Amino acid sequence: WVTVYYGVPVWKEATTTLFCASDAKAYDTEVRNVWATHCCVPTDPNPQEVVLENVTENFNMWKNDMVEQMHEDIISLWDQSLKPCVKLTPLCVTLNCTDYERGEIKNCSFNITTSIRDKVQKEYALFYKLDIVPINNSYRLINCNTSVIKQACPKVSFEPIPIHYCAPAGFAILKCNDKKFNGTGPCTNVSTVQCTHGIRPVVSTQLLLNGSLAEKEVVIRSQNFTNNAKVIIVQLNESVVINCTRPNNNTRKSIHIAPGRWFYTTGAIIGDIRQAHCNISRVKWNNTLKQIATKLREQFKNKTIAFNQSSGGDPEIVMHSFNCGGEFFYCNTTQLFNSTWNDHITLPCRIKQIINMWQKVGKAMYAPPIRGQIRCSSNITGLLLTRDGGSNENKTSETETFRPAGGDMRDNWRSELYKYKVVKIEPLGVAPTKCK
Amino acid sequence: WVTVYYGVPVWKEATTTLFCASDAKAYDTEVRNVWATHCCVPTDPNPQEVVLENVTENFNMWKNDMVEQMHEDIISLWDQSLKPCVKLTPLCVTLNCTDYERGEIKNCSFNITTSIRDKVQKEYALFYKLDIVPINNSYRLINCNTSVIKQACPKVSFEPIPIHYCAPAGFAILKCNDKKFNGTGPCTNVSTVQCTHGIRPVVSTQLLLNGSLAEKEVVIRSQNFTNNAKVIIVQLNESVVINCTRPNNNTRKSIHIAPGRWFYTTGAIIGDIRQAHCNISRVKWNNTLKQIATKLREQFKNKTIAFNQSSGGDPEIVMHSFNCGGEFFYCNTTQLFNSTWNDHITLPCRIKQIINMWQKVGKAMYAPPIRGQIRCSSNITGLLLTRDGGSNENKTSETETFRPAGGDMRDNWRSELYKYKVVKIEPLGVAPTKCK
Amino acid sequence: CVTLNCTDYERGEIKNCSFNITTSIRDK
Amino acid sequence: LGAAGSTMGAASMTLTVQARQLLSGIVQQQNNLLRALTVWGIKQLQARVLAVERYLRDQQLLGIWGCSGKLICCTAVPWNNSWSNRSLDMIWNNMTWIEWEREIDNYTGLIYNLLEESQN
Amino acid sequence: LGAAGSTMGAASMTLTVQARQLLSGIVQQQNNLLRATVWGIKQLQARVLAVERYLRDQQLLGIWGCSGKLICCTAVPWNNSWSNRSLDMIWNNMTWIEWEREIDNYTGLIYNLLEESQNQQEK
Amino acid sequence: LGAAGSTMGAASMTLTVQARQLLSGIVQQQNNLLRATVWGIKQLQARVLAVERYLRDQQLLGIWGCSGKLICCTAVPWNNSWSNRSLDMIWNNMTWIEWEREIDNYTGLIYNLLEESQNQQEKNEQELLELD
Ligand SMILES: *[C@@H]1O[C@H](CO)[C@@H](O[C@@H]2O[C@H](CO)[C@@H](O[C@@H]3O[C@H](CO[C@H]4O[C@H](CO[C@H]5O[C@H](CO)[C@@H](O)[C@H](O)[C@@H]5O)[C@@H](O)[C@H](O[C@H]5O[C@H](CO)[C@@H](O)[C@H](O)[C@@H]5O)[C@@H]4O)[C@@H](O)[C@H](O[C@H]4O[C@H](CO)[C@@H](O)[C@H](O)[C@@H]4O)[C@@H]3O)[C@H](O)[C@H]2NC(C)=O)[C@H](O)[C@H]1NC(C)=O
Ligand SMILES: *[C@@H]1O[C@H](CO)[C@@H](O[C@@H]2O[C@H](CO)[C@@H](O[C@@H]3O[C@H](CO[C@H]4O[C@H](CO[C@H]5O[C@H](CO)[C@@H](O)[C@H](O)[C@@H]5O)[C@@H](O)[C@H](O[C@H]5O[C@H](CO)[C@@H](O)[C@H](O)[C@@H]5O)[C@@H]4O)[C@@H](O)[C@H](O[C@H]4O[C@H](CO)[C@@H](O)[C@H](O)[C@@H]4O)[C@@H]3O)[C@H](O)[C@H]2NC(C)=O)[C@H](O)[C@H]1NC(C)=O
Ligand SMILES: *[C@@H]1O[C@H](CO)[C@@H](O[C@@H]2O[C@H](CO)[C@@H](O[C@@H]3O[C@H](CO)[C@@H](O)[C@H](O)[C@@H]3O)[C@H](O)[C@H]2NC(C)=O)[C@H](O)[C@H]1NC(C)=O
Ligand SMILES: *[C@@H]1O[C@H](CO)[C@@H](O[C@@H]2O[C@H](CO)[C@@H](O)[C@H](O)[C@H]2NC(C)=O)[C@H](O)[C@H]1NC(C)=O
Ligand SMILES: *[C@@H]1O[C@H](CO)[C@@H](O[C@@H]2O[C@H](CO)[C@@H](O)[C@H](O)[C@H]2NC(C)=O)[C@H](O)[C@H]1NC(C)=O
Ligand SMILES: *[C@@H]1O[C@H](CO)[C@@H](O)[C@H](O)[C@H]1NC(C)=O
Ligand SMILES: *[C@@H]1O[C@H](CO)[C@@H](O)[C@H](O)[C@H]1NC(C)=O
Ligand SMILES: *[C@@H]1O[C@H](CO)[C@@H](O)[C@H](O)[C@H]1NC(C)=O
Ligand SMILES: *[C@@H]1O[C@H](CO)[C@@H](O)[C@H](O)[C@H]1NC(C)=O
Ligand SMILES: *[C@@H]1O[C@H](CO)[C@@H](O)[C@H](O)[C@H]1NC(C)=O
Ligand SMILES: *[C@@H]1O[C@H](CO)[C@@H](O)[C@H](O)[C@H]1NC(C)=O
Ligand SMILES: *[C@@H]1O[C@H](CO)[C@@H](O)[C@H](O)[C@H]1NC(C)=O
Ligand SMILES: *[C@@H]1O[C@H](CO)[C@@H](O)[C@H](O)[C@H]1NC(C)=O
Ligand SMILES: *[C@@H]1O[C@H](CO)[C@@H](O)[C@H](O)[C@H]1NC(C)=O
Ligand SMILES: *[C@@H]1O[C@H](CO)[C@@H](O)[C@H](O)[C@H]1NC(C)=O
Ligand SMILES: *[C@@H]1O[C@H](CO)[C@@H](O)[C@H](O)[C@H]1NC(C)=O
Ligand SMILES: *[C@@H]1O[C@H](CO)[C@@H](O)[C@H](O)[C@H]1NC(C)=O
Ligand SMILES: *[C@@H]1O[C@H](CO)[C@@H](O)[C@H](O)[C@H]1NC(C)=O
Ligand SMILES: *[C@@H]1O[C@H](CO)[C@@H](O)[C@H](O)[C@H]1NC(C)=O
Repeated sequence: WVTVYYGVPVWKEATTTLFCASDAKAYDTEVRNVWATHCCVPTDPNPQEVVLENVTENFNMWKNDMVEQMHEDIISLWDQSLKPCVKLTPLCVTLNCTDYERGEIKNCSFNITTSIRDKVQKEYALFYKLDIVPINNSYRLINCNTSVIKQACPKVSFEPIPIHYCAPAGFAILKCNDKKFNGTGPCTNVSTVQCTHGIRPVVSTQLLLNGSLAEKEVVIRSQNFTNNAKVIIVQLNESVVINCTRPNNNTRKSIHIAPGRWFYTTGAIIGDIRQAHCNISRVKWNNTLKQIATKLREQFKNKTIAFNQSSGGDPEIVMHSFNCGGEFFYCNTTQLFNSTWNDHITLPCRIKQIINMWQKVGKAMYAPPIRGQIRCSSNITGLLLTRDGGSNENKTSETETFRPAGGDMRDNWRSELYKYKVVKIEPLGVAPTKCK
Repeated sequence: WVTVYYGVPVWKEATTTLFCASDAKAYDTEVRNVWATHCCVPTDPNPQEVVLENVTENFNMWKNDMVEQMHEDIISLWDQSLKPCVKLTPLCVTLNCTDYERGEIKNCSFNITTSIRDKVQKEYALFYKLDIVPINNSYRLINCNTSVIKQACPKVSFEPIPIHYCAPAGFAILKCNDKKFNGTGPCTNVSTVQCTHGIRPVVSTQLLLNGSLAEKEVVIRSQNFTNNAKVIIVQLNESVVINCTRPNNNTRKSIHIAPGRWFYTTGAIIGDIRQAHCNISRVKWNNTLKQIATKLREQFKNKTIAFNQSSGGDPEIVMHSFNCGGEFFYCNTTQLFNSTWNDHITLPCRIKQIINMWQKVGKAMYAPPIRGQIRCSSNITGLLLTRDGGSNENKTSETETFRPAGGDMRDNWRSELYKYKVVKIEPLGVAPTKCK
Repeated sequence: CVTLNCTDYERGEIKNCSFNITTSIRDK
Repeated sequence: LGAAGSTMGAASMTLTVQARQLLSGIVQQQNNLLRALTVWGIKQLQARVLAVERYLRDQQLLGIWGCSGKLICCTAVPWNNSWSNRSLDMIWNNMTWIEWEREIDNYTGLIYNLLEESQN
Repeated sequence: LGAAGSTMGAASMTLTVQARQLLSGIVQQQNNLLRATVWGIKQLQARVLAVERYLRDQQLLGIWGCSGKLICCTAVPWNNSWSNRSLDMIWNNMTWIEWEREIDNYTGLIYNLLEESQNQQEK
Repeated sequence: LGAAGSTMGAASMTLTVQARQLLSGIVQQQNNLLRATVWGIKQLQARVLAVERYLRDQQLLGIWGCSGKLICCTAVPWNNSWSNRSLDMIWNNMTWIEWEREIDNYTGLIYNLLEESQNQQEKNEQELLELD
């Protein structure tokens, strides 16, 4: 006989709209963080976790929809933030550029026509080489030919903050606490939580910054280790500390581009010109690669491993591309990953102001100067690597060569968010009994 | 013993949306007036009202959130209505003016934005002196140095209609249906209504037009008489009729300035040129003075009462800002507020087309001209007055002085919404008894 | 939305028009 | 929402009517039928969703107390005079009923679950 | 809200207490009032669906004649074609998750039978 | 879905099982079909309206004491000034539609009487009975 039971502890897989949560920092410095929609609820103090005894669940990081949701949420926020900011199309006029290490910074003069009086106003600004394209040595800004360039708004910070994702009511998040989970498969010691740990939405292309660490060992995860087209996510158990700076003592200039809007550029640089170099401890870096190679030897045929440099000619793939303060650094990492494992480090960088962020082509973002001497530091917590594989040669190599890889920027989140799965609760069902 | 009941008539302060209302007047071609966009069904004839016996409530009008809601509704509606209209920035170019009532009307020549087809064309338009700023006879529009000036759409009416506010389910509007209520505290004949009476969203600085009339006699309703930095909102008995004219026969020109962008301006004045003016006649407002006499004891003890002049120096505050048609009048109120008491007349008017509405610096509205010969009349129902603050004297003055003052548009509506308070209903609660 | 200079190619069913481009990128 | 007797409707006379309970979950339907532009539309829709949500929350609480089918529900909970008391004649002849809120919101705020969990 | 891996017997014992927490409200007290353009529309959609789920469960239980109750004995016999297992093993070897999956393909049928048999009660 | 060309008496003989199909239709099935500002905001508004209408009907059955009932009898007498017809004309000659139209003008009176008596005067009587 059928008996109906309501309040039954059963869940099924589901995908839903997720909620944010954040610390109520309330800085109130008249600078809003772009993450202004992150405060839909304060971070729950004393969050709980309940272990479910004898529950086995299948987790799949490669198909994880929370990763896909995070991507949509970050893009949406960026577009909303930049939407109302000043267009820089009045600056697509022909530039007359001369030098100010040689040729890295150029002094460009131009005729701007949007001055209120509707008569030409001569103006000048300093620009970094990466934003200037040749077109007799005349120049134009690199993205004017294809898209609208907008200036990021003053008083909006884009500093990453920890953000916790929370289940909507009626849903729950299951967390995988198994050790050496690795991927695509059963996990024991599954617990239920309301909110995830905080994840800092830090964007980079090669070396993952300010993430979580593996608890016991370096862990290497991949959807498929024989499919040479897949990205291998490597999580470290110790952070490698990286420092970086852009020492030029920049002084900012402001151009009256439109009645209600100002355009900001570097006006002049005081003192000497130096490269925006980064500093990695040699010992920690070398030991980290040693450990990665060891774990790769266990995963792959136990043969010699080598790490090689970036491939391709695309700056967003070949260089690190991290956001430090208000600047975009494009650091040369070929200094790293130049060794074979068979058993300070200075990285030069460039500064670029016009960014094809998220590889969209409708618009580009412009980064204003931040008055010189910018210093930051961060934790290297993991790497995005690919194996080169190769053509079907007749056993011509006993060494597996790996290289830094980048693009997509989804693994930046997947590497931490993979422990979480979303399910829905459907507390209604029936069972046999002795009845009417 | 605890007994729970679910139809308990209690309430708490709350805020919400108040829907909208209109009288469902036919749109009459043109466009629906912007206020007619409030597509809510007119409050049913004979709206419901219930008198609540024994009810005491504190109707503190100075903290009435309906005033803020009406404020937001007007700002928002105006921006949505002006948003898609023609931008006039191509007209910020230098003009050559020939000065044709003391040079108030200028004939100004355009050198640049003169033709839609490519041509070095010359063009002319007439302007009022108040909107023209000197830069031999070289002039520009007054707000171009800082703002974006848009033309209001020539087809759109912003003419006020009465609007009623209504409560959402779960809410009620409590009406202070009492006599001579002073703006705060109890008024123990409270009725509940489904909606308010209609209020026209008229904005007119110093003299409030088309409001409700005082019942029985004049009331003062200040927030605090001993606080010098306060507005006194006076509601008048009966009413005063004012007749405003701009006695000039115009013509219209339409200049194609940019593709699809037409500038609507004044062509020529037919017949003689005459100064705009408003007529008030032999108004004896001595009963206002007697209400002051009642409150005179608080306002520096018993003193002579004077209203000798409007000051502060800013025409937006100093002059009466009046909306007659599609055009705005600035009238000198010095001829009304000149006399002192022991215890036809005309206001010359100026005409202005570029309006810095609500001090939203960076934006301004251009009012295209009317066809010609505008005459209108309106009812003076109340005044916004301030008292000169007390000076650092030896208490020797025998006279107190009041002046027309204002500019904060919310005080225009505090005068009508003072009778209403919004509360939410909380039907669930308990009381002690003796049962199971 | 600029002036066209049309020369054609029933006769002038299809208009062959010389067009001055409002410049899209370089403002030249 | 006539609220006749909202103040001093004895207290017991208020209870002979309880007719305003049919407004918060119903008048909204009438308002929507009369109506039958995101600047006003989203806010108005949010108001409708909230009115429903508030209604349901009260119904859920009455359900937990075992009062969902009643307009008047006597529960097996003694009144606690340490929170507030006066004679029953004053309570039943002179309604305000706000003096009880700080204390009751915690007393019955907790008891609704304790009562049902330990009911039998 | 644990014991997910426990047997049906163990989990349904005192189902009511567990159920009161699950059913304290979908959102408990409107997300315990803690939470009291595109972001807005997505959240309205989420809130509306939560309301619909609540009402659908209550409506279905009401149709089946189960109201104010969590556990209801109905007029529909168990058909061994849905499942033919010992009563004891489903209750003391199987968990609720395993059970719901085991008869997932009979959900529509059982529910439809319950509506017809429970509606035909004179009323 | 129904018939309604039938008389009140005949139509209602199956109300026990016709009801609980109409009820079901309000919440179930359509909402599975729909699992997929032109066709955006409008669908959200449609969902909200359906919920509001549903709750109104349930609230009235509740206020009148017909909780979970399809057919319920209460203490309010029929006022013979309304449809002053024999019982047979009402039940066997007239259809439900015709009937609702004839007494549409008394709906407010009927509903107010039902609220005053059922679960109102009746519950004050129950509070008194439970005093012991
Ligand atoms: C990139 O930049 C960073 C700076 O931003 C720079 O960081 C330095 O890195 C080195 C190498 O890792 C660190 O050196 C180690 O320090 C260990 C001790 O750390 C503690 O004590 C420090 C001493 O100062 C305290 O005590 C004195 C005396 O009483 C007092 O005056 C001081 O005011 C202070 O109280 C202290 O500074 C340090 O605190 C920093 O670090 C913590 C943790 O990150 C942080 O929370 C703090 O806010 C602060 O930044 C901490 O309290 C020491 O044990 C260790 O010794 C090893 O070697 C010896 C042999 O020589 C072995 O015997 C031993 O077992 C260890 O193996 C070593 O000396 C240094 O402290 C960092 N400096 C700073 C300011 O953080 C990176 O190097 C830069 N990288 C590159 C590539 O350039
Ligand atoms: C601003 O402009 C307005 C015009 O827009 C102007 O208004 C006039 O103001 C004066 C002074 O206050 C008013 O004069 C008073 O009129 C009283 C009589 O009113 C009645 O009769 C009027 C005339 O009747 C003739 O026309 C009608 C037409 O239909 C005909 O049947 C009659 O047989 C007769 O031939 C009539 O117009 C008036 O109508 C009202 O309703 C209409 C509705 O549409 C409205 O449009 C009107 O404006 C008006 O409200 C009504 O039927 C008269 O009793 C009164 O005299 C006594 O009081 C004075 C007080 O000072 C004492 O001194 C005197 O001894 C008496 O005791 C006085 O004569 C005049 O009626 C107004 N309207 C018009 C059109 O002229 C404002 O003054 C201007 N203000 C300024 C500052 O400039
Ligand atoms: C890189 O990784 C290291 C190691 O996890 C991070 O160090 C940690 O920094 C936090 C914040 O300063 C320390 O927490 C504080 O500890 C003190 C007690 O000493 C307490 O009073 C404070 O309230 C707070 O809890 C934490 O102890 C420290 N961890 C260790 C092992 O020392 C470092 O911050 C990371 N770098 C970046 C850029 O994220
Ligand atoms: C308050 O409301 C009551 C009705 O609810 C008004 O009527 C009197 O109420 C008192 C107290 O219960 C009775 O003793 C009288 O007999 C009632 N009057 C009549 C004619 O029956 C009361 O007047 C109202 N008070 C105020 C100040 O408004
Ligand atoms: C100014 O006030 C007058 C008088 O109150 C308004 O005119 C009349 O108002 C009474 C109500 O007091 C109505 O019964 C009449 O039908 C109204 N007559 C007309 C012609 O409107 C008048 O509308 C107010 N406003 C203006 C601009 O005059
Ligand atoms: C259940 O838990 C026990 C104790 O940890 C363990 O020995 C057993 O293998 C688990 N069974 C399953 C199916 O997970
Ligand atoms: C560019 O600038 C140099 C001076 O730095 C000047 O001599 C040259 O004529 C300029 N060229 C143009 C095209 O303006
Ligand atoms: C003109 O072109 C020649 C050849 O490329 C180059 O050397 C010279 O510097 C150019 N002129 C300028 C002003 O750059
Ligand atoms: C399961 O996760 C909890 C998290 O608090 C941890 O304390 C416990 O040791 C873990 N158990 C196993 C077997 O991993
Ligand atoms: C990381 O893993 C290696 C290899 O197992 C181990 O030697 C090292 O101590 C671990 N690091 C930390 C910080 O535990
Ligand atoms: C750039 O060149 C211009 C001349 O065209 C000069 O006036 C200006 O000072 C130079 N900028 C800097 C920062 O030296
Ligand atoms: C790093 O510098 C070397 C210098 O020899 C250069 O060959 C290499 O292409 C640079 N890499 C990147 C990513 O710029
Ligand atoms: C990287 O590839 C080049 C290919 O020419 C090879 O010569 C070099 O030795 C490789 N380096 C490492 C570390 O494998
Ligand atoms: C301004 O207009 C007068 C008209 O008499 C003309 O003589 C004068 O040359 C004009 N000035 C300019 C700068 O166009
Ligand atoms: C301004 O004056 C000139 C003559 O100097 C005349 O041709 C022109 O039409 C006038 N413009 C306007 C707007 O009246
Ligand atoms: C220009 O105008 C000024 C008055 O503002 C006058 O004094 C001056 O003489 C005029 N100049 C010419 C050339 O007309
Ligand atoms: C209360 O308001 C009503 C409706 O306007 C009025 O008829 C009644 O006289 C007022 N009562 C008192 C005491 O003012
Ligand atoms: C008004 O009175 C002040 C003194 O309080 C005096 O200075 C001013 O000149 C007077 N203005 C007029 C128009 O009488
Ligand atoms: C259109 O006219 C241009 C000259 O303006 C000519 O070069 C072109 O070939 C013509 N197009 C066609 C299809 O004939």
